[PDB]
Amino acid sequence: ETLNGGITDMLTELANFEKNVSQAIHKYNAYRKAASVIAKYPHKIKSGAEAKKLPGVGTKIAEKIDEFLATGKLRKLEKIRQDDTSSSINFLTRVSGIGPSAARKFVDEGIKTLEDLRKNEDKLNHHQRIGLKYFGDFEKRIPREEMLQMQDIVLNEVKKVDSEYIATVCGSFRRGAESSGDMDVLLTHPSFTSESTKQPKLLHQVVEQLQKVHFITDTLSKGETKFMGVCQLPSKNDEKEYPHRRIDIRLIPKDQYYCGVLYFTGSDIFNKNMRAHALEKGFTINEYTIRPLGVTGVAGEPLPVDSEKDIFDYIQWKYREPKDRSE
DNA sequence: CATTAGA
DNA sequence: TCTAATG
Ligand SMILES: [Cr+3]
Ligand code: NA
Ligand code: NA
Repeated sequence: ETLNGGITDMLTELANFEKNVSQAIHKYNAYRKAASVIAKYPHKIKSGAEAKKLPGVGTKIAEKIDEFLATGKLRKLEKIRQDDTSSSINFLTRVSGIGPSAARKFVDEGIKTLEDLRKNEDKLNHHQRIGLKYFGDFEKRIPREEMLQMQDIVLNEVKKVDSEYIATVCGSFRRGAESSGDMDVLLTHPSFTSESTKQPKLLHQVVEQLQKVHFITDTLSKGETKFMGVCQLPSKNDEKEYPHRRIDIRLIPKDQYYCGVLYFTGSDIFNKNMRAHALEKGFTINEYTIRPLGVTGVAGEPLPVDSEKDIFDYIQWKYREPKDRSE
C-alpha cells in the first residue's frame, strides 16, 4: 500500500506506456500482474531477486526493479516521460472520443496539439468533435451544489412526461460526494422489463424532453437504451454561464433497477465487499440481479427485488445508506 | 463487458 | 462485420 508503492507505480506507468504508445498488450500485461502481485507482497521488496521469486516476475521486470531501488529513477522511464511522441499520444488521448488508436494516427499525420486538432477538425468524428469543443468543461469537476440543480431539473421533466418514470442519479453524487465527474441518471419504467419486448421511445421521449427545454445540448451517442450526451444549466441572469457537462441516461427493465442501481452506486469496494458477502450467504449478485447459489458448484434462479433493501435483506446485511457505501 | 459509431 | 471508444 505504501511499502510497495514506488515499485507498483513505476510498473503501472510502464505497463501504461506499452498499452498506448506501443501496441504491446502482452508487455503491457506483463507489467500488470507483476505490479499486481508485488503490490500484495507483505514486505519491502529489497532487490530484484527477492521480487523475482514472485509469480509473474520475470527477469526483465526484476532488472528494472533493481535500477529503481538502487537509483530513485528509471531510464526507460525518464526517456518515455520525455519522448514528445509518446507525450503527445498521452495528451490527445484526453479528448473524449480519442483513444490510443486514433491518438497514434493523429500524431502520425502530425496532429499533436489541441490546436492541430482545431485546424483539422475535419479529421475528427462527431463524438471527438464535441470532445474537442468542450475540452475544458470536460475536465472539470462537478460541484454537488450544481448536481442538486441538474438533478433537480432532470427529475421534473422525467415526471413531467410520464409519471410512471422512476429515476435515480447514481454515482458519488448518490454517495454524498462533494463533487462528481459526470452525471449518471438510471432509469426504468414499469412498462419495460426482462421479457416485455422493449419500448425504445421510452428512452427517446425523455431525451427529447430534456433537450426540449435545453438541458441536453449535445448528443454524444443515443441508442435504444443508452443515451450519452452534454448538458448545461441555465445561465441565470447573465454574468455567469454553466460549464457544459457530461451526462448519461440509461433505460432499464424495471425488473432489475435495484441491482443496477445498487451497483452503479458503488463504491468500487462496497460493491465488491457486498458481493463477496452474498457468496457466503449463499448468493450471487451482479449488475442486474441476485440469484440463489447451488452447492453443485453453481446454480440459477433470479430473486425478486423491490428496493436496495430486499437485496440487503437477502444477504441478510444491515442497510447501508448510500452516504456510507464508501467501502 | 456491454452498448454505440463508424467504416 | 469488426474495431474503437465510453462506461
Ligand atoms: Cr459517471
Ligand atoms: Na518468478
Ligand atoms: Na479519451
